[PDB]
Amino acid sequence: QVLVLDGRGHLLGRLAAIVAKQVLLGRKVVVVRCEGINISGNFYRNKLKYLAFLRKRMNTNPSRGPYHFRAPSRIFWRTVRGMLPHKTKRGQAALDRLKVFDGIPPPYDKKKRMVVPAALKVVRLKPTRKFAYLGRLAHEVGWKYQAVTATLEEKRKEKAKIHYRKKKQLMRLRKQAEKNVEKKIDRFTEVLKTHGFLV
Amino acid sequence: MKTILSNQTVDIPENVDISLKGRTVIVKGPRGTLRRDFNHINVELSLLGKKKKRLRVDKWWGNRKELATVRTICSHVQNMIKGVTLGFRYKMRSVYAHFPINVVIQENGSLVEIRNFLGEKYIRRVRMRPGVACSVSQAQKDELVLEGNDIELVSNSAALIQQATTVKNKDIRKFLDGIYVSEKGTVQQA
Amino acid sequence: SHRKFSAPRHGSLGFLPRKRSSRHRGKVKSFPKDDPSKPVHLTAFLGYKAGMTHIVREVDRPGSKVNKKEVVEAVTIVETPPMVVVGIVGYVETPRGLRTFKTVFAEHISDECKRRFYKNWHKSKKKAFTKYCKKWQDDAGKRQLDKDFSSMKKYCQVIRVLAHTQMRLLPLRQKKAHLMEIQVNGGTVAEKLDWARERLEQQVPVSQVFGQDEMIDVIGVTKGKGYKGVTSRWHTKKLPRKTHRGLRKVACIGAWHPARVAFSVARAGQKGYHHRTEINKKIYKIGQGYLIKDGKLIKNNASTDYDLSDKSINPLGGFVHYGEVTNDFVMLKGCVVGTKKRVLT
RNA sequence: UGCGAGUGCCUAGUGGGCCACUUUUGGUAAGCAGAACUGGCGCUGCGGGAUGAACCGAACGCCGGGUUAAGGCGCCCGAUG
RNA sequence: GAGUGUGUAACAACUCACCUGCCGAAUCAACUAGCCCUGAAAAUGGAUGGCGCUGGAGCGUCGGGCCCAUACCCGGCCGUC
RNA sequence: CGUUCAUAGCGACGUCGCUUUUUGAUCCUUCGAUGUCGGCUCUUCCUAUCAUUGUGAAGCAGAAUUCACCAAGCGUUGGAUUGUUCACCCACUAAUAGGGAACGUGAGCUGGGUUUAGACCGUCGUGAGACAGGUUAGUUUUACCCUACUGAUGAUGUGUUG
RNA sequence: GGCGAAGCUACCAUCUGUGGGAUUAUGACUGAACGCCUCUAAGUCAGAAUCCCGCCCAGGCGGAACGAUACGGCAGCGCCGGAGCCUCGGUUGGCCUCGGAUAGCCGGUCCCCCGCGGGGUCCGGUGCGGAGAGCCCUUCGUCCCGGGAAACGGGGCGGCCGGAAAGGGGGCCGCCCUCUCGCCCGUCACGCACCGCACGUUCGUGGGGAACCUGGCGCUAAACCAUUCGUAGACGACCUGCU
Repeated sequence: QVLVLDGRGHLLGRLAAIVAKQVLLGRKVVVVRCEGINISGNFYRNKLKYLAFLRKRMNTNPSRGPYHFRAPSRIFWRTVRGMLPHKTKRGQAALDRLKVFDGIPPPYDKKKRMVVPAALKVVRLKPTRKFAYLGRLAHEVGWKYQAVTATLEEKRKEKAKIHYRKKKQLMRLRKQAEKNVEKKIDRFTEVLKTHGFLV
Repeated sequence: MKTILSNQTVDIPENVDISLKGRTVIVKGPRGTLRRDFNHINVELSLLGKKKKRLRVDKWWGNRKELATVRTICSHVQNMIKGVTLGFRYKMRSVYAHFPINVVIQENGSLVEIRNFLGEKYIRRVRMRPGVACSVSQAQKDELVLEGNDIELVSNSAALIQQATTVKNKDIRKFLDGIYVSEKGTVQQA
Repeated sequence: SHRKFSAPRHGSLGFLPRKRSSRHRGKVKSFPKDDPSKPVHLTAFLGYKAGMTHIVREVDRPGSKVNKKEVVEAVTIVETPPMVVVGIVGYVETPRGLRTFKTVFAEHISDECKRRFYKNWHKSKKKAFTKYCKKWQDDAGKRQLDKDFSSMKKYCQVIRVLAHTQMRLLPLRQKKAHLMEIQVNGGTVAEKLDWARERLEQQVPVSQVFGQDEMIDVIGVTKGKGYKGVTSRWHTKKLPRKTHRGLRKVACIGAWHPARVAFSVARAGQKGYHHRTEINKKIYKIGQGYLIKDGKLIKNNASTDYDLSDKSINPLGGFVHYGEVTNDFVMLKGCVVGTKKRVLT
């Protein structure tokens, strides 16, 4: 009942357009691997859009001024905040339904990650255009923790390799099963394929 | 205009054995192997002809920004063929007016220090690119020699030691000093 | 309109929170960067500002006008008693920060170290660590921590050691010891921790930490000066004598369209008692404390190879407002931050 | 082609206006000053132009259903998900 | 070429325009219209409304479908004529 | 023009634009009052960059000096005179660049001259008086209210404290 | 009027003041467009008082680890193993995981070669059917018999492992005990058949507080005020000591 959305390969505002509308309908979505969202245009463009955002501070007291978040999770959390009516009570309860994380939490390491085809780079952006990752852009603004995240994501990536290898090991045993049992399940297979299964 | 097709054959010699993992083309032979990924060009790479006699590249429905990327695909490929068959030899002549430029290599050719350039007390430690070998020539008093297989790595190291010997806040037209490219050649001429 | 004559800013723009420090002990905000090449050693240490004195020494720097001539030089005497290691702690790097993993305390904890965990030692029943210390002599408790030590060697990245000073060897009136974690820099995590496993409930002198002519940093708290005016908190220009509302205040604050007084505008407030990290302090002499073989060794405290005297570093009548130094000491070039008897890191 | 017409008494308030398509005077120009026709604000709410005198649509007793004008239909925000 | 350059007191000499030796399909020149860039510099931090958007959520020409105002139709009620 | 050479540096006769740090034009806000000049002190911002960082071009041999670019991070002084904004001079310096923030800044200061009431001189008017002609002396009120800021207690949750 | 302890104080005495990343301006490499050439179009290098981070200061209606957790003359707590009774709200099955490409993937045996992993080759799909246009469970129930499946399976207490970025009611060995009931086809009946009328049906021993219950195990304080200190200080606050 809770969506887990993989952030790699998604546009910034296109994924936020899907997420923010789904949040307001009362359905919790978890956006994960937020270093993987990429932004259209060349890299040197998107740097100055967000570096000029760093210049947006109140002259008299920057401490209460705009909070320039540096982690790619909170950058994506910032762009959903502007697309939601956070000044009202409905908007504030909506942000509690949105959980946005960098890397892969061990809460969601064994959860299947959804992919939105309406926000992917390959389907939305032309192949000849340029794109800029948010993870690389955040580090050059001041996000320190890309080396810690890369070592942990590499550890998470190889940990899923044994599980997938065990999934293939069980799948060949799944496939081996109907090749010695088909002589006694041949009264149960055709009723599936005369209704459109296993074809 | 979106042209329907733009084609060019790449004739390779028999002594070069090449392969390709999709767009990542691997060129190997006598002097070693060369790997260069050909992604982000959005063109296909078809290796046709038995015993691998030619390479063919096409582009479908493109405009003039990626018609110009068709020929740079072949041009990078021939430099990989040329760098494996005959290599790349860029002789690096040094030009000085009064103070001779003393150049000597340290490990094999990797570290090159430049001293007595315009009488400067500051030595200039310049590292070469990986896979690029540097040496001093013979039968002539001062000329540097750069060896390698990749055209981009060898020539960038030549530009590194060319831009290291630059004159500051002087008349460049009079102070014709520094180390400059002399000839662009190969290890053997076949 | 524009300012007529340009002038530099009064006061630093890097030290705006001029509040009284929430802590009294100097805190290491940034430990030195790790490298698995050198052997394991300490990185930080706790001292106490005793006093100051002169050093007449020979400066042999080339190219100077003071070449092969002597100078006098102000230094600061810091009495530095040896530590007692009473525990270790492990840290693991996270995407949200650098979170601690597990804390392992020693079995025998000194009563001076136990004074830190109590706000009122007289009315307390001294029940701290009464049941934790029962997890050592039993085989089940020892096996329960044996896997805990191995858990650190697999998951932790930065290993810091918990050490405290001794108030029994000081002329200080207080008896509550000061705790600080000290990062251990060395090779891999496994043998780095095993060095700290062997050095539990031990004595750590200063020579294990620092040596001759080391080039170190000082961390401490500024001497508090109370609520001071803006002419002393920021050293602004005094107004002339003809002023009616006073002459020790900033005259013009800001403009009419909102320059609604900024953080960068100098105001009156708290001056002193600010945490400061002042770096590049050269050690001249690591001292050796009082020790007796048959007779009292006052001889070898302030004696050099040219003085050949029996004087100690304690002056006639002792150090002012501190006491008399009995333990080994570190002498730091120049003045350091903090007043007398101040806990210095 | 459409509309029921004519006529007599008293009579308040008003007599500082402004804006806009077009024509146009002085001024380099002006959210400047001064003219003609028509329509608006003044006196008027409503949908839209994010906000709002005069812009577009449209003028108002209290409601339900349906349908639109001008605007719009990635989210805020109803609608091309 | 009764000659474009280099050097002689002028010669001597070399080279260019031009033609031949090899290669095989479109090329050149001047205008003109769109999008984009330069020209293009102000003081609190700053505004297609914001977020953001580049097989557009940017521009032009359009085709369906969809949203509602006190606007229109139908119906209920009040009041005036 | 620049020894010949338009464009190194310039650039007439023409022509296109930016700015509100000048004076103008208008009267849209305020006459049941928004304290009207300067100087002192202090904070911040802009680049149309004086110098420093990095560069390109010179009628750049070196030095010294001009033109152009990213670039406001850091600096841009002590004084004689004048109330001066301005202005001129002396010395140092890398330079002594230009400005904005209700022509920054009077419940921050001064009151120097504008701009009250007393006077003197010159002109005008018969006169009372007038002169954006000059000189002299001429009360600068209140924060303890809200916000902003400086510091100082605290509060929210972690069952309680360290 | 001299001199002057301590404490404050002066660039009027003294000490200290930092390392990387990306690139702007620019200079370039390869190289088309335009079979020639070019810093540019794809790509690549160097590149600074610039920007950002590191250094230093504060530490969030932000978390973490650890210690002690009220024996007294009562009491009161913590962990584990029965019914009623207030409040709070949504809720109406779970999907237990590769990475990554988009002018390209999936899964195999591996005759072959290196250290179960990798490469080459070979084989079937590639609008995906080793399909989230998808996967698993499916609940009306019980009583007899027969048929298909099982005999190695369901269920009922201890040892051994894998998990730390904010940590999983996961796997293996049996047993002293109970089955051919569990699920797939067919006979056989029964269950308030509440006579058409709606919030039915779960995660729900759900979170919080009050007191009753039965039994077991383990517990013994801390903070603040007052006083002192003076490294601190307007007052609060901070550092200390006190059988």
